[PDB]
Amino acid sequence: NIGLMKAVDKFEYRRGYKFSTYATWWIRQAITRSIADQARTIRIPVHMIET
DNA sequence: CACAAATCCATTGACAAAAGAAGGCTAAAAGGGCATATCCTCGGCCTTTG
Repeated sequence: NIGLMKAVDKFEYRRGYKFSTYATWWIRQAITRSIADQARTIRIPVHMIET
């Protein structure tokens, strides 16, 4: 929901794409950073988790 | 009980090192942007089909 608020703040309909097609990016990024930041007890940085 | 050598005491100079104290440099950690739209089961639910 936080990520979706962020995407809603950035949506421009001048292009004509669906809102889903844009906001899905910010939503999935928000959720992924959330899991990578606050899911392990010992916090691994995000790039190391990608590795 | 009187005079000179022997030896604990304290500074000087020079200085090697230990301790920081910064400045610089990476790599590491954080942050940001992204523009087609949208699996399997089960079961209701309704179209079509007879």
